Amino acid sequence: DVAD
Amino acid sequence: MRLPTRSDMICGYACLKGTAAMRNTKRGSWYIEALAQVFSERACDMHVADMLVKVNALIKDREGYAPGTEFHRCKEMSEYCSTLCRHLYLFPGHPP
Amino acid sequence: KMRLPTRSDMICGYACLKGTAAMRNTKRGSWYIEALAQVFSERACDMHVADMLVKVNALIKDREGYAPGFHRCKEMSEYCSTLCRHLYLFPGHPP
Amino acid sequence: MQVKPCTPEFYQTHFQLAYRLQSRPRGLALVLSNVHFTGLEFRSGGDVDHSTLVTLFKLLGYDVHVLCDQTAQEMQEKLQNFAQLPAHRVTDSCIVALLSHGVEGAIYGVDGKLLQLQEVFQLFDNANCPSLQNKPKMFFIQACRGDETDRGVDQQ
Amino acid sequence: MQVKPCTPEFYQTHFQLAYRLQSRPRGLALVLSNVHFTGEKELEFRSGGDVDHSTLVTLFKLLGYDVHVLCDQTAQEMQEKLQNFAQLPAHRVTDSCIVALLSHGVEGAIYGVDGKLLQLQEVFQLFDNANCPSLQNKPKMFFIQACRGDETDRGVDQQ
Repeated sequence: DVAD
Repeated sequence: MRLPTRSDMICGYACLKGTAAMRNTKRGSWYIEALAQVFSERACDMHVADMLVKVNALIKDREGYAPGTEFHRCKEMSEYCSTLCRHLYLFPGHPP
Repeated sequence: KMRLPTRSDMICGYACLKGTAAMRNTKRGSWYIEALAQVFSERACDMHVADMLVKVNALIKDREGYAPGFHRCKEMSEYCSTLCRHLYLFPGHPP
Repeated sequence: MQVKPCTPEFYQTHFQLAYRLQSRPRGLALVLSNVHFTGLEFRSGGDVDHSTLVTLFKLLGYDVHVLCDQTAQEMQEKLQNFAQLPAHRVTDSCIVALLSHGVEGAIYGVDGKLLQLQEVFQLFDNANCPSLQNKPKMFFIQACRGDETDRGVDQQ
Repeated sequence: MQVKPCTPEFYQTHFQLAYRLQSRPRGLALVLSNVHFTGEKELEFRSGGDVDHSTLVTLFKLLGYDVHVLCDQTAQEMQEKLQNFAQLPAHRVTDSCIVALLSHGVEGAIYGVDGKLLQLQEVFQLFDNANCPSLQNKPKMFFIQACRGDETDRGVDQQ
């Protein structure tokens, strides 16, 4: 999971 | 006959003001994944605002998996804002 | 165990839209409060809160200013939700 | 004003897919009205709005708290006091109505100072208000979000 | 994927209280995805954006929309091409509209591939009752997959  | 400048819109946001929206590098974004899951299953019998509540429920329960990074066990909360003035049903596949 | 986001399970009704003015009758009060009271008192028995705010939106969209010399001006309400279930108020239950 | 009660049948067929909402009182409700300013005009009709909501929330089964003509600092402090009340653990929901002048994302105190709405919501969030975790929290905000009047457009 | 169909009985018991939504197509839909960014402001390649894009294109087609697609657009291109989309005469004979925007963003704005921002208020305005008469009183859906800041939410334990 990573940030937009 | 007169209208306000803006009405009859519903806008779904992946996250809240100030916060990050989360995306899995393999499965795509949490919000779009939830949105497609809910709309595909429930557009037949649920209006759009109510489906976005189901999306919210899925998002609230999700948790980040990214050990060793800033995002491990992180959370997200989606929201929607609405100027709709009645139920929005998509009536998929009707009339046959 | 399941953990929570920092903020969730809220619903917020706004009398007007971003960058706009909300309307108040100098006698009858705000259009938005009048509408909220009318819908919630009539429909809390069988309609959830987000759906009631949709009915409030329909009422507000159709009203116009009466003030010759603001005359015919308009307003639009909106609501934002992080609710994760239907919100029924179940008024007067059990009896 | 009268609130039509729900039927026992409606409850039985809807409670499983809804927030739990059967506590008596249903929740605490706060109605905060600012009507007199200086620093912004007198809010004529604000008295009617206030009484209407106090009546409404009482009929919906809420224990209503009222505040009138508070400064931005007082609003912050008293909202926080309200959010920290012990009654929230044993009630099923919460209502906060804020009625004043405002701008985008903020509401005026009677001193013409602003309280940011983000600060208000934060008081009731899962971190700061654990007693209301997983419980529905309603906010009704009667304030302008800019000065521009909507002229309206012709329907076609 | 599969979109389960509405029953005729369901339509009969709900059409009176809902927006009119029976046109073929149901509406036009626009899916705009930015994944590869090349401005002075470094923005990370959006791995998995490809999956989001194809999921929505499929979803909206299956829901009966005529799906328009845009990929990797600058801020200026996004405003121009959204305005062009809002202005299409085809909206006059449809019942609804869908716009999905997928990109990096900040509170109230989304990035183009050039690292410049388009304000979301300007986007909604293109479809409003003033600027888009063809969609007056018709339901307009927007889905915005973008960050609204860089605060990560560490979450809170259940009390």
